[PDB]
Amino acid sequence: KPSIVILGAGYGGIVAALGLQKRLNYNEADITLVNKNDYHYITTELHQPAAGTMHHDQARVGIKELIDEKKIKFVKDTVVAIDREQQKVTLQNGELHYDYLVVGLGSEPETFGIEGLREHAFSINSINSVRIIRQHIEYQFAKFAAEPERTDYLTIVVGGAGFTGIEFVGELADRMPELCAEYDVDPKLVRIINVEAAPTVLPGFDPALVNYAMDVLGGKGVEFKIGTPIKRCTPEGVVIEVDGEEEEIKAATVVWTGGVRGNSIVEKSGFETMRGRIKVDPYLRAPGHENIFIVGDCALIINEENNRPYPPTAQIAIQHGENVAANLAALIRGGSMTPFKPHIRGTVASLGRNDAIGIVGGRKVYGHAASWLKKLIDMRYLYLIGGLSLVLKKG
Amino acid sequence: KPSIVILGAGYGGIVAALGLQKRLNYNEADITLVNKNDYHYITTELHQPAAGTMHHDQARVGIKELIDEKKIKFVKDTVVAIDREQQKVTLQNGELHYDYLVVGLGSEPETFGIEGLREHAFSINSINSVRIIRQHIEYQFAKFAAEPERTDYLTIVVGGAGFTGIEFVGELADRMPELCAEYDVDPKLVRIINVEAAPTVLPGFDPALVNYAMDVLGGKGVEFKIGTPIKRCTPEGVVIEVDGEEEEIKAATVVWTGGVRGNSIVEKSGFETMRGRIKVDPYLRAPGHENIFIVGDCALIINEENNRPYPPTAQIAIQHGENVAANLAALIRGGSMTPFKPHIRGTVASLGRNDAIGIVGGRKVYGHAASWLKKLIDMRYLYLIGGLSLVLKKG
Ligand SMILES: Cc1cc2nc3c(=O)[nH]c(=O)nc-3n(C[C@H](O)[C@H](O)[C@H](O)COP(=O)(O)OP(=O)(O)OC[C@H]3O[C@@H](n4cnc5c(N)ncnc54)[C@H](O)[C@@H]3O)c2cc1C
Ligand SMILES: Cc1cc2nc3c(=O)[nH]c(=O)nc-3n(C[C@H](O)[C@H](O)[C@H](O)COP(=O)(O)OP(=O)(O)OC[C@H]3O[C@@H](n4cnc5c(N)ncnc54)[C@H](O)[C@@H]3O)c2cc1C
Repeated sequence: KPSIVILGAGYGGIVAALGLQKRLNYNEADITLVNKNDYHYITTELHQPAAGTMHHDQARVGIKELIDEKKIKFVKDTVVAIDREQQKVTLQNGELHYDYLVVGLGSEPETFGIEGLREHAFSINSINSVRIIRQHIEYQFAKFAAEPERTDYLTIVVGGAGFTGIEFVGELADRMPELCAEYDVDPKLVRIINVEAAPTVLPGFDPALVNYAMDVLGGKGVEFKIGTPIKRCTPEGVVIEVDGEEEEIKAATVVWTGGVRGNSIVEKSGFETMRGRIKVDPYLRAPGHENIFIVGDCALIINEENNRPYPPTAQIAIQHGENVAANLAALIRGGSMTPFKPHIRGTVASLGRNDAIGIVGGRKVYGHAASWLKKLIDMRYLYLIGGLSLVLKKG
Repeated sequence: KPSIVILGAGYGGIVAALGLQKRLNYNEADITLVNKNDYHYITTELHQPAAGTMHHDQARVGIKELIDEKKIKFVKDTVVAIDREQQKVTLQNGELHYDYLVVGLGSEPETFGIEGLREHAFSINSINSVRIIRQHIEYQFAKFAAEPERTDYLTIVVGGAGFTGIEFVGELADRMPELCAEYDVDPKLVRIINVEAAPTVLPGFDPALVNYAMDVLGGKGVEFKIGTPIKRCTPEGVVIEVDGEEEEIKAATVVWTGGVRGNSIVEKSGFETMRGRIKVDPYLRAPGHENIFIVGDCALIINEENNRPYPPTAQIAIQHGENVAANLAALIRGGSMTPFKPHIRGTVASLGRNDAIGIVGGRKVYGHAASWLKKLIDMRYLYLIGGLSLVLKKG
């Protein structure tokens, strides 16, 4: 009986696990799934609870509730390192030995050594961290009525106007009315400032969408500062460079959405990595190891359409999962492996709960329609992992 | 009658014991403290009596004087082994059974298998042993006037230019003028030689301090031999490797400060150890034993923030103590445990009685100032274990 160890119950790991579970049956292999928490979180929805537009329990689901415990042994613990030579994974409260290893430990923030950013800005990357953001923001608003001079309490800076930054400010902007009512704040004093170093918002995207987004978000009070890098970050706010000169923004809340890297454990375990990620072979294995598969944000894959990396996304992470599960079953039953074939469909960026932009099936989409697509597309994933029960449970 | 046994009345054990004492009331548990001597010694001060710069009684205090006998039963005896299966500790003059076990048996010298080092060099590691070093040194100086050819009587070799080695040579150097006057010795003949295998003095420290230290100590007659390992040790001195030549140093006194390891009783009792130490779980317990806590130099903890182990220090040992005491009180009361968090502040290395280097509150410090900080910092611990009575009793 071979031992399969899956590190990380995120998009990659969970999907890998649930695949193995459908593809094998009892006693074909040992399958141990390791996650730091006993829940799996819908990472792509985390911007909502961060802003408080959706309760966090809707963006997580219990792992035991998803799996067949006869088929998969679930371990709640925190990975510390990987010994490749000895095929041991060292946990915080024990060790595990594997024949096959699947690594899906996701991303960590990248602050590019920008001063203070690490210590003094928040990140949207877990359930814990979004509850902290959400409550931090509400606390600032509560403090305001008693110190109406401190408009900095009402100023929220979001670093990076990429996909995540936009989604987050959109959620913030929807929420402001309710928030201002709860705490007797004059809406006109609130400042949501999205600060991007590059010359445009959503650098890399179709300008038609960018402009539509800027228009909607500007229409709800979002200010954009473009071509504007963050020189440093403090408990009081950020310092930016405008026209080669330092200007301060006083902001009681600063959130960084400006960059991610491969979970650092991969590098520290001695794999060769680019920006913390592994450039995998065509079956998603780590170079040098015919028995180690890397999934999700830990994996780097070059796109053949251009010659640029594929970006780290849930969409591709899910696909990594399905592939590794199929290919591992093959390995186990002396079947054959199929190399990985990313089929990247389109994505939609939400703009608050009622509006959205995206390119689906080659075609641009907006507003109520775009919103529904995203929701539908996202429901596909729930269905994938928990069937109708789950799709309904998000009811 | 939950039986708590604490093995070793050093920084970890004593502080654990005095915590339990404050946190529990009568008959909540049996607390037995075991130590080989009926005194507890201030290990961090032992370099002074070793050189004779401070009487040894100032670096020890009676255990009974510190504890409440109604709360804690003190046993003077010597641990021989631990039976995990039986939950029995074998003493030299009896046995003890435990429900909970706290291990704080401190360090033993690490000689890295170097020939003779164990049998022919001294260690600064107890009150007994510093008295022996001190009286050994004085005896050599007394012998000299009657055999002026034997300048080896005036040669003292200190192995290791780490924290301890530097502190010791600094003490030796302060003391030399008095020692030469007592025994009619020509100062210019005295040789204090600090021999380090690594390529620098104080490897791991800020060079600004290193250089300042080398300057002060060189100014007082300390010679440094760096990148120079000790090939062997004999009653007549040490053999070292210079370039590739084995070169002898004739020295009537040799002291090893070059390395420590976890007390050997831990390994021989069958716990898995790295360098004699246990890699404890987040509540300081030995992996596989939910009822055994390890403290002080027996415990190994990795610095997530450099991925290298924390060094074995009194500072962290004290903190282990407090945590184990809190957590045990919890366990006794069916409560829940708080995991451990090292808060490592800064340390000062003395350089004789009137000079010192260190980093405190992020900032470097030297001379008279540095000296006072260390003295104050060290009084905090006395206060911690014996209040103002003690701080005064050392005054
Ligand atoms: C706000 C936001 C919106 C996004 N929206 C989209 C989108 O709309 N479409 C899209 O394609 N992508 C989107 N993404 C990106 C997508 O979320 C990620 O690429 C995807 O989550 C990567 O999946 P993963 O399984 O590699 O890692 P993650 O989803 O990050 O999962 C990692 C898992 O491992 C666990 N873990 C990590 N380290 C340890 C450790 N040391 N020990 C034990 N457990 C550990 C974590 O708890 C977690 O369960 C978004 C990201 C964010 C932040
Ligand atoms: C010269 C010197 C200077 C130092 N300076 C500093 C400093 O400035 N700052 C700092 O943080 N650290 C310093 N240290 C380190 C510090 O001394 C140790 O980290 C610390 O003593 C460890 O505490 P502990 O209680 O684990 O062990 P110890 O202090 O070694 O106490 C162990 C106890 O166990 C007893 N014992 C051992 N074996 C047995 C047995 N078999 N039976 C019964 N009893 C036993 C001993 O009597 C002793 O009471 C210094 C050490 C030295 C030698």
